[PDB]
Amino acid sequence: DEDETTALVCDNGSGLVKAGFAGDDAPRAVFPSIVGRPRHQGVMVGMGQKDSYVGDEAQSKRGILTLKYPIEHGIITNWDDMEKIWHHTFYNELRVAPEEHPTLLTEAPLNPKANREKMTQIMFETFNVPAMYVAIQAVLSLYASGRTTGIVLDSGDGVTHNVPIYEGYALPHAIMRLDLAGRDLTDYLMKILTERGYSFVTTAEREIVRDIKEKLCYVALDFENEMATAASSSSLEKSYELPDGQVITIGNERFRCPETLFQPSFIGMESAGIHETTYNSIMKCDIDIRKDLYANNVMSGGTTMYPGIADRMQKEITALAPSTMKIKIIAPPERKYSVWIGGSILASLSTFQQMWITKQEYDEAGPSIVHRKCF
Amino acid sequence: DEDETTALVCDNGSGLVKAGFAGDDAPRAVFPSIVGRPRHQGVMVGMGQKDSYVGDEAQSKRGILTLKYPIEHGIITNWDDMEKIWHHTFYNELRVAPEEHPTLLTEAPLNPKANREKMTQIMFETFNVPAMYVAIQAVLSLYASGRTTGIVLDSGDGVTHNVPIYEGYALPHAIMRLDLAGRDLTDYLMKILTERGYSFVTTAEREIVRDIKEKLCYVALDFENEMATAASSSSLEKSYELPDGQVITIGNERFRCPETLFQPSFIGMESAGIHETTYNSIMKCDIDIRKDLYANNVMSGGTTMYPGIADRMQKEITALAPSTMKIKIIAPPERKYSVWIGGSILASLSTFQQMWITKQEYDEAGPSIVHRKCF
Amino acid sequence: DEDETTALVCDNGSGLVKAGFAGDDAPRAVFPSIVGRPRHQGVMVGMGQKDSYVGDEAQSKRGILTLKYPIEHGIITNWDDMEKIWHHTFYNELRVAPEEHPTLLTEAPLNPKANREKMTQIMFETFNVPAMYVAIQAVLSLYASGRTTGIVLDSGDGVTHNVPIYEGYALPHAIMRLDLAGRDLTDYLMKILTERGYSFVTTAEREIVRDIKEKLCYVALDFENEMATAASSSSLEKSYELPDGQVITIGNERFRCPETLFQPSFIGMESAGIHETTYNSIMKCDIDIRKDLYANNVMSGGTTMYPGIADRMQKEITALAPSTMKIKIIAPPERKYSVWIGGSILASLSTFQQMWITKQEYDEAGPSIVHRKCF
Amino acid sequence: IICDLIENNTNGILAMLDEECLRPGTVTDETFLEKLNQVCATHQHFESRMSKCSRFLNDTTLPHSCFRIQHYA
Ligand SMILES: Nc1ncnc2c1ncn2[C@@H]1O[C@H](COP(=O)(O)OP(=O)(O)O)[C@@H](O)[C@H]1O
Ligand SMILES: Nc1ncnc2c1ncn2[C@@H]1O[C@H](COP(=O)(O)OP(=O)(O)O)[C@@H](O)[C@H]1O
Ligand SMILES: Nc1ncnc2c1ncn2[C@@H]1O[C@H](COP(=O)(O)OP(=O)(O)O)[C@@H](O)[C@H]1O
Ligand SMILES: [Mg+2]
Ligand SMILES: [Mg+2]
Ligand SMILES: [Mg+2]
Repeated sequence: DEDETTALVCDNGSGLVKAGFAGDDAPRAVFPSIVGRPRHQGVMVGMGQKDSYVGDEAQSKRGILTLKYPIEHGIITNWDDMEKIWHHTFYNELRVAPEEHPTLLTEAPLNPKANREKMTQIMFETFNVPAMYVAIQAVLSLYASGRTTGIVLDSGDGVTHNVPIYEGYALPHAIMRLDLAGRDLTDYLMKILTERGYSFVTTAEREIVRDIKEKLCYVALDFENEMATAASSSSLEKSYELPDGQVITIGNERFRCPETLFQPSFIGMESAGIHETTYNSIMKCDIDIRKDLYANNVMSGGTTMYPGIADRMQKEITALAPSTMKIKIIAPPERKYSVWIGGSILASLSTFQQMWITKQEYDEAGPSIVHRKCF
Repeated sequence: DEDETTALVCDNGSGLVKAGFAGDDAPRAVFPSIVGRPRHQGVMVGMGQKDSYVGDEAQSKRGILTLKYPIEHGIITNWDDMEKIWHHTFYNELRVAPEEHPTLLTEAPLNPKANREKMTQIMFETFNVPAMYVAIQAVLSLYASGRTTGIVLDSGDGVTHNVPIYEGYALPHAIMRLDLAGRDLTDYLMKILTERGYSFVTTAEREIVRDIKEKLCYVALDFENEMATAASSSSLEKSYELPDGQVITIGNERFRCPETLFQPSFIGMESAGIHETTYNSIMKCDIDIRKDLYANNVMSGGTTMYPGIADRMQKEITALAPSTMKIKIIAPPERKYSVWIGGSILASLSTFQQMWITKQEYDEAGPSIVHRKCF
Repeated sequence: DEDETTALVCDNGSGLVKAGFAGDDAPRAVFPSIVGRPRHQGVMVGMGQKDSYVGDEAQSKRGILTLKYPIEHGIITNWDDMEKIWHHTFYNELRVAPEEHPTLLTEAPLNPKANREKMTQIMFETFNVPAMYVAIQAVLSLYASGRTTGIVLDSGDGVTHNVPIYEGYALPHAIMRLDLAGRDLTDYLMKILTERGYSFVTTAEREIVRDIKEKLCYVALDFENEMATAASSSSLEKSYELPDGQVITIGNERFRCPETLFQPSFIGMESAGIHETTYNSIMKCDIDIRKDLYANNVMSGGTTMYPGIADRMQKEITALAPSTMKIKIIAPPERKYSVWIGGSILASLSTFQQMWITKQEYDEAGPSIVHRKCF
Repeated sequence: IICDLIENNTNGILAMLDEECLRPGTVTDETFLEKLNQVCATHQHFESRMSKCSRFLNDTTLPHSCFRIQHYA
């Protein structure tokens, strides 16, 4: 429980549930958003086997489970599994009663309507929270950024999206949503590791490839110069010990894995890339905003924890932007939590406390109340 | 506030509010007469966003505002917005109490009656000034001109008008009013910049085009010789860096923009032009006045700050006037403020102090008191 | 080829190339202005794959292409791609030699100068036409309207524009250009279909959303009454079968998609709307013209093929116009081709045959010859 | 009434200054005084010159960059 009735912030973005109380600088519960179910028979009698394992426990027991992410591309697809994720979030990891704490859910912009409606329905009807508020995730990243002016991208596990904001005013006609993120980079890394000779196809082995992506991948500045550098010798080739076995040795896959985030034609996705959707999100704004966006380009979320993504980002945008502009890629080491941290700052505001969606008016109006009071 | 109860002069002509105290050589407050209102949602909580921004602050925040001039062609059209302009004029820019200072408002000749009546109503009823006086703007330009004999044009942002005066006596049958001024030249410059390839349609981009007009435009002496000169080569072509972006390069638009002021058929306005309304304003006077008008042709207001407008003016009028006349175009560098400066000189006169319209007689007679005591 | 040397009319406005011979009541070639290029590897050997597919063939093969409109907002942006569009127009669809037929190109008013200059350069230098003539598109809509007096809007795929004409005389100071048209309505429909739950982001899926816009959208008369009507029940909700798959079911998006054309704040464009730019285009004319404009308000082009746009148009303009005026919205079922049809009528005039811009004088003067002889 | 004006968690002056120390962006003293001019205007005992409901606007004895609180003294 909690000594106070301080509001909860539950960032459940697409692939890593992180949650805690308001006023904290870091979430108290960080666990992957997986639901593992056993696919083999239980032969030992009276052990204490469960029906489904949730989160970090499913990450431990993954050798005898199948792992299902209940949320994909920022869209919740298994509502009973996501109910297990939230039940594990409040009752097991936080160990708190949700009937006493307001909750601040995060979504992605340009999401389905039934996502936020049914998420509101499960928050009020199943868990009985006193008040809730669903907010756009990159706006919250700009809260923890300490700025009221800037264009933001977060790049979670399922969705990257640019939200440009000038002087506190949202520019919703210029919000870009690109469904290319860390889970797609994990699948592409599974493909190119299959190219080298290491066949990972199991969902547990998919988590192994995710760990390879987190530990060994980095963003190149010039993809052909690093590509010919890896083609020259074994200078950048790095080895990784697999869980419970042998050692693999990966080469150019270190930078071919996140280059898909800049060149989405690698995974076959016709789009402009993360730098060009950032630049197009700047150019779809009004003109006298634009330099303040270039000086406050905020890259403060998830997947963008690669080494050298800020230099590549400033190189590509500075190549796209006109001269005599100051392009500043704000990329703090507070990333991968700053969408949550700005959730804590937004929940800790005094004037925000009228903007909560409570009971009684949800109970007056129904699940469309978010489309009244959320952005 | 002010150490004295010295009278205020508030020249609010059509597009640039400039105001100050009497006895000053220059106005203490110069800001554009705009009211900007936000057209986008406020997504940052607790920032300090306002309902409407006035003047220079609206000029700064113009990327997320819409800009509305409350006064057009010298006629006030939004009285609540103009009340915001005056409230910002006395209380924010000057930081003074209007209940202790007489005010000297300026209008254009041949104006609507409800303009000066309702302006009198807002001065006495809303702001509670002790005394006011509304005066014709070009007469005030002849005060700062240092002459009691001359024909005056000012060319503000909404109205140009000739007032011929001989030996202190107004000639009101010969007052010309032409509704062609700097805002129309801004719109025509938006059209011909659209002709070159630069599309400005936003009100903020309209202010950008106004800055292009102020910084790069000039009046040609022979429009066909400068026209064929620009058609010959790139000699007069000048480049301008846009706010927050790229560099444009404009050519003949430098002199096609103010030539509309001499040839009003460019914007489709059937009239004689500024030189021919000046000459017709001279010829509608009595005959033994006329040479003293030609020797004291005063061009001492707003829009006429173009380079080479005095040479074009003396060329056209000298072409229209008969020979053996001395045509002298009085065009000081004290322009764009001389209508205010003569407001200060008129307010600083000792014998003028009976001509103020005070309380008690406004309170006796009502808002028609200006039509008793103003010209 | 053709039995005669009858002049060609090639209306290539912004998003749908339609062309034919003069004297016809309908264009012989109608195809979308797209250039599709393959983004995947050709794995079948000796099939007959091309480098780029143009128009209707690119509309068929769009599942393995990327689609690029070479002209956007009435401005040609890819001249080599537009050269493919014209080459496909004369040689593939019409199957004719352009060296024997005069051509009548259409542009939008207030266009870039290098558009008509370089379009003239490609017509004479690449295709070697004997004579050409570039004309303003809404003027041509007034030719097929059968009137010499009226204000016209066409609303193509990239630009809507009002041209008021009285007794055959153009009023070019009152021409309105608004860059809000069917491609912007397609993008906004992609956004609000993303709101419902259907994610279209591919350029082929953009063409699917364009087909949804053409088949299911209509203009509401009162947006709040139809909005609350769709909020009341499922009365106006209509379903659409996607290409090669499932059935979607769209509701209020049917009238929120074209309401952006009346309220441009939906796509974030600060403007007055199509009814208020029509009314302002009327009010910027001379006074004794205005009723003849109201009785001959012509709405005879592209995007305005929505159901109920004439009733909404007459409602809004009749609300804006003073009483005792006869507001008549001329909206024939000959729309979407009447800009071409008046191209045929203008090319079929006898006295027009001196107004063609031929060789030898283009060859005397260069590409500025249109700025001599076109409007 | 006075204590509430400072104590209140949603419009009290300590809650507004706690918010101003928390809320992102340009945080000056001027923006805090403008926030107090926004969220304490319709209070009886708050007194500032640039308040929106001000009957102390023409009170020349109130300098800008200052405000008054109607304490019992
Ligand atoms: N160190 C890292 N480097 C690369 N990728 C990472 C790293 N850490 C996280 N990721 C990826 O980012 C995803 C989580 O993103 P996050 O922003 O936490 O999303 P959420 O909105 O669910 O809070 C992870 O699932 C993983 O794919
Ligand atoms: N240096 C300049 N060159 C050309 N035009 C100018 C210049 N400065 C100002 N202007 C035009 O003149 C207008 C200012 O006129 P002004 O006399 O100040 O108006 P008002 O009658 O409101 O005082 C501006 O709107 C601008 O368009
Ligand atoms: N029946 C319809 N309903 C709604 N929109 C339509 C309809 N038919 C065409 N449109 C829109 O109009 C556009 C075609 O306009 P058109 O005037 O042919 O363009 P262009 O100016 O390139 O010739 C299409 O892109 C489509 O979006
Ligand atoms: Mg998250
Ligand atoms: Mg003036
Ligand atoms: Mg066309």
